[PDB]
Amino acid sequence: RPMKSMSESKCYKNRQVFPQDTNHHHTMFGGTLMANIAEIAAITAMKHAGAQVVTASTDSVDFLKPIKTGDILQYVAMVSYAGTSSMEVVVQIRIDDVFNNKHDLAALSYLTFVALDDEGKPKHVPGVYPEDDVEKWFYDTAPQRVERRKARRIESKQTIEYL
Amino acid sequence: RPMKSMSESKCYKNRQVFPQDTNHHHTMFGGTLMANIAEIAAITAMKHAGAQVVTASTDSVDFLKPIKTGDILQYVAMVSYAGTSSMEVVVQIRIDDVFNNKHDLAALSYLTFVALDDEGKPKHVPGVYPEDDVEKWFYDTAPQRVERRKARRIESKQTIEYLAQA
Amino acid sequence: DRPMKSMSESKCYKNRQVFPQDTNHHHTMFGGTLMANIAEIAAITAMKHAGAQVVTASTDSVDFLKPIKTGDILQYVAMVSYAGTSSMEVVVQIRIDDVFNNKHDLAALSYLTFVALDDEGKPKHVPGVYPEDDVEKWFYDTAPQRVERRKARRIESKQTIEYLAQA
Amino acid sequence: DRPMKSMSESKCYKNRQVFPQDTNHHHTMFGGTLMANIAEIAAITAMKHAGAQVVTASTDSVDFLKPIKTGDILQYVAMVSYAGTSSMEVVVQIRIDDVFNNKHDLAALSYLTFVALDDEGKPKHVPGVYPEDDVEKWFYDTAPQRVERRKARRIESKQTIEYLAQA
Amino acid sequence: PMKSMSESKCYKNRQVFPQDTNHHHTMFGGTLMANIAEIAAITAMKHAGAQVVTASTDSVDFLKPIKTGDILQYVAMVSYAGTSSMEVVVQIRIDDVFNNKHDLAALSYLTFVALDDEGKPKHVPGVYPEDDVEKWFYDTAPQRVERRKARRIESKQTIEYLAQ
Amino acid sequence: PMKSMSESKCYKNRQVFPQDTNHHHTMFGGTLMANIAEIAAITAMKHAGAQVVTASTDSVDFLKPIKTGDILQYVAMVSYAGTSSMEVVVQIRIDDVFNNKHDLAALSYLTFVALDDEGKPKHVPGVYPEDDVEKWFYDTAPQRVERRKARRIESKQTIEYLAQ
Repeated sequence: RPMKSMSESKCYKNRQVFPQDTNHHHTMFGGTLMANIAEIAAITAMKHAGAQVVTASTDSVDFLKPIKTGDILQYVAMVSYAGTSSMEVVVQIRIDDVFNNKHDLAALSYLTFVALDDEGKPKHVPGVYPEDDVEKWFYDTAPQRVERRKARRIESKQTIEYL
Repeated sequence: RPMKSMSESKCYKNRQVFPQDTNHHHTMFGGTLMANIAEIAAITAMKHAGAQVVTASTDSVDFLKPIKTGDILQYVAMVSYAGTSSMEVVVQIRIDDVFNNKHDLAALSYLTFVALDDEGKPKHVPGVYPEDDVEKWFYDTAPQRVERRKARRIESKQTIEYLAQA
Repeated sequence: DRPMKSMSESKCYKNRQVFPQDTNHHHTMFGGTLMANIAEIAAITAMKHAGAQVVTASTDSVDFLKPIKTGDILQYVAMVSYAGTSSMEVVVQIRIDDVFNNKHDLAALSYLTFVALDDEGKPKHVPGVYPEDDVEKWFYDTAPQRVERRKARRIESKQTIEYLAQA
Repeated sequence: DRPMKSMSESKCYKNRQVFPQDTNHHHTMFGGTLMANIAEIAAITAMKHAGAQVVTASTDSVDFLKPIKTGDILQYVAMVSYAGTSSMEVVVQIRIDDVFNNKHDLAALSYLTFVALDDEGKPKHVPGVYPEDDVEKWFYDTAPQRVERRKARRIESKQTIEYLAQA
Repeated sequence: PMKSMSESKCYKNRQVFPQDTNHHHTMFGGTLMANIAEIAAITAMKHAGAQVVTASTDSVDFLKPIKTGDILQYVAMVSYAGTSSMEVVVQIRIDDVFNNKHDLAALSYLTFVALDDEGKPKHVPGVYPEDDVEKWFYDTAPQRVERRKARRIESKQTIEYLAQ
Repeated sequence: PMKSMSESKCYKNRQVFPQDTNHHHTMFGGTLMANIAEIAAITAMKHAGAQVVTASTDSVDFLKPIKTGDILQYVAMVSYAGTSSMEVVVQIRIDDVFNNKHDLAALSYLTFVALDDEGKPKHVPGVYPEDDVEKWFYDTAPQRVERRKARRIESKQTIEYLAQ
């Protein structure tokens, strides 16, 4: 019922790609990218929920452009869907070319968080609303992802129990 | 048409959960788990392809049970589906209780890799087959995941194109 | 400095949670980790502003004002507060972000100086800088005294170097 | 006698690729990084065998047999090759794995000693160990001489400590 | 109670590995400053004989670029001792082992406060120089201390202004 | 041509932080071994006046467990100089600043080979002790070196057995 804009809890992270973050080929390790994604996303989720949160799942990570040593990265995270106690966080990862001022989308990720109280049970969260067109796009496309995620949870119980 | 068992390229990783891998709650940071997952899965994909690989996508990571400091983790990675040039890798993450000989499934992840030749174009990979019941389960359930992953890639393209315009 | 940029144009952010690895024995953030992050974010702001590769000439100061504990959420904000011919003062604010009551407290404050370099590695001219809001105004207005101070300190350092060189 | 465990039962694996951060300037793996990974995998194997918390008593040796380059894929295999009353010798084999030609070469070899501890921090009896194949048999058969040298080295180490306490 | 600058003098020899560098094959500054902070904290603990906290980094001057595979020697000592506070100076040298050379690659000044168990400021011993370089750092300390006190005052003004 | 054990002696003071510890608040053995390798490699380079490679870790003895917040002092020196090879001994002490005490927490012996530009074995200067402790490591070194060479034979047998 109480609502927050997607911008209210929007978090940023600017990082330079150092040799330690890459492979022998000068390409950023996917694991490192995902670690950063998880960090920034968790912070956005805490901001939105105004509470501690736990990562329920990584719903996807798409690697669109290779990231090279010395690149400057901008991570942008915001909530695109608010369930009863849960939040979908969308993270955009862009390559920032400072010499000719271009921004290129290098990766895209969706994660799901659950808000938890002192006691550790699911806490209700505020809803969310977009204010500009990009925000509007992620918001409008949230339902498809939520449906698909539910089906995939079904399949996961089948698999876990088989094991 | 050349084939490999899921066992042939199966890779293991045993790690203990140390304070540096944890958050304020003593729980393992999700990012660290995902980094290790990516690492072990890439190696499995290389073994199978007998070639260099690139991560196309993380199809999912399900966090099923929380992991505490001092837990012993076993990551198992194997190929569950082999397309023409692509591989689905499944990673099981288990908590190994050595005091009570149990393994409990703590996380489950699916990633997609593309094999590349020296020039960097997509390379054909061998097909894959299961030998035991668990391998059989992951192998049999792979097609559903592949169909859904294709639909999701279509929508992802829609989103990318939209951000390109806007 | 005739071409100009606002302090906002090159403003960089960094949101990070304080994990055990970032701490020391006392649950406090190690100063070194803080300074490493500060260096990274400031270097990026300087690159954005200069539109060129940069080198860190000096860390002019880091003031630790409020202790930072594990589980705190930090927000690093970096921006250019002064632009010489080829050099830039970057100011970094480090705030403790309380998400439970939506407050911010300034935990640390840092000033660094960068030089822009062209492909030869020679000093490159940079755009000047101007403030748009009151905080930006504060740092911009107080920058000249810090710059004067940095220029004196450059001399003192060259000397410590020669004195140690002879002996 | 006592309960026994096969060398295979507590066998632990670790597959890791050699990335720039794990390297020295030469593009060769840093010895320290290798020893860290070795110690890590070895402790887990020892824990599995003892079914208890363990402490590292000593690294008995690390032999660097083949240089390791960036992009090499390593397989660490760890197993208990000797079990004393409360102690375990763990042997770690480090192999370079070549996917292109499907061959394995022994790049390093290490022997460590662990002591099992119960909740009190007292030495706990551990199960004995037995081999099932030729490789396991080899490390098992060659264990006594190594255990002997570790013991002598414990003696002289005592000598060194006592000498240094005096001076 | 007094101590010489040498009594608490600490050393640290470290090699510059790829993980410590930037894209330029040059040492990442942040890493340098982390090492500086660490060794300085140790020297401060030895002088104070107590727990310390970093009050400020007063300066870090990057004088020569540092490369991968270079060997660094960090030297830290107390150059000024106030009532409860200590200035630590850190010299960072590139140690050329092929022909016994030392080149000063970086120079840093940090200020620490000693804290007793209550977490309150603890009195520390004063300090005295014994050789020419120790004397140099000692004698030139007052300018740095005055600078530090003024800068703390201005930091308080900034905190006040940012609060509103 | 000769060098004293002190000439190439290297120091390292480091504090034990949570990230360097296992679950019991105790320092991870692996981290210790990494630091030992680093400092020993530097000492070997100074003595040899050349690039070096680690041939073997001859031993690491953990004598005292190391806890969070402890200050460690690593001391490395050459205790033996062969034709092209060097034994380096590393002492790891716990530095108590409250009681001006040093307790030996760990002890390690390593072997290095000096390499020329192309990576062929290079002759190194010999080594000599000047005080009693240096003399002790020097005098006890030959027995350890014989042990190392023998262990190379045993390793040779093991590698060849694995080849079949």
